[PDB]
Amino acid sequence: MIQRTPKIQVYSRHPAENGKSNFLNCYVSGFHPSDIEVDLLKNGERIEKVEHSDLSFSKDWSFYLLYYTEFTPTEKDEYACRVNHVTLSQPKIVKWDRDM
Amino acid sequence: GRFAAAIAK
Amino acid sequence: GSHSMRYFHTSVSRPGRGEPRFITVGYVDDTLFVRFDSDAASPREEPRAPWIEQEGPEYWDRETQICKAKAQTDREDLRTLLRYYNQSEAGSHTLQNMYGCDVGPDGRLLRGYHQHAYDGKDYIALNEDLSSWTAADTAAQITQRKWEAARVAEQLRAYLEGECVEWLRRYLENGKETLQRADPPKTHVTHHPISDHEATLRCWALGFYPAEITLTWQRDGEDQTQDTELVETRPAGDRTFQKWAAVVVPSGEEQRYTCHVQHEGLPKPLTLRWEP
Repeated sequence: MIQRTPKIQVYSRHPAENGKSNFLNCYVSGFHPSDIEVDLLKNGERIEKVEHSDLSFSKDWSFYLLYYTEFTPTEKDEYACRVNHVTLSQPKIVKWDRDM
Repeated sequence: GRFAAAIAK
Repeated sequence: GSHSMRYFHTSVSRPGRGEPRFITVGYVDDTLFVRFDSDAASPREEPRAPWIEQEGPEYWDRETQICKAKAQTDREDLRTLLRYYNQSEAGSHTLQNMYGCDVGPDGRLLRGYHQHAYDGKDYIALNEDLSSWTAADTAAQITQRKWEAARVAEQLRAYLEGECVEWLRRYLENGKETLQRADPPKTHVTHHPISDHEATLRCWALGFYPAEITLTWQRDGEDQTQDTELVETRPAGDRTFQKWAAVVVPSGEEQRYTCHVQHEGLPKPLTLRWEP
């Protein structure tokens, strides 16, 4: 059974500005099989009620999903995306960096 | 609008 | 401009956990307009763009019937494919289908598609002729034989050249505010020190639609492809897309590097540099 590990990007809808409401996105793409678990984290803890897109896929058949929630960035609050997939032996945590 | 016929493999 | 309408379908088996989940979505270009999920409480084709909302009850009933029937055909297909590949009933497997049409300005068919994948691998594809098939393996050849006997290609050709393009034309008109608007990228360059010896230059493209874009770095006019980190184009969530390209720049070289951006919403390609 082939497997393709996800590419993961965590980023905002708009360039971050401390204290202004935005959206935190985690885009997972390029993966197979389609089973995947994605959490968004605030200071290491899971954010509740995160929404996600309906499963779709690219020209090369690999899947993609967008997970997203509203957030208001600050200087001190840390955000991240945590992904599990069969290709990963442990969950992968990608930290939000406002410069990426 | 979608293709409407059912086609089995 | 040129445009496309594509329908995507995925069934994923879950033995011992009920029947395979079926999800299908439709797009015009990079705009989602319909979805169906068999795990919804009341599965129905549902609107996802404002311009499809005007379709009347007959549209939604018909489309929902098609989707429900495809979920059932996919479940039969997943059972068949276990046979074809000599597989057990115990594992989860995946069946994918994409079909649709690409048109130019006048709306005539430029290319059609109808293709399938099993467990993430190409299985069978309608060729560009819309009359013959490419089968990936000896299992898919069994499907090919059945579809040749039943003249399936002819049925697909009739839809792809006719109805597919006529729906796309209707949707483009009803959605002309958005589907026929390109939003150009908002572009800038940022600088990120790494050490005393080097820094990253990152060229950003934000807020663009459609998704297609080219973003590259040159140094002294030479493409830096091998040395560029180019992220996959990603959805912002407001219809638009984002992308960036980054290079590691030795101290003092910054003005030798230029970022180049091409997008349909730009009448001419852009060149940008770091501005300290």
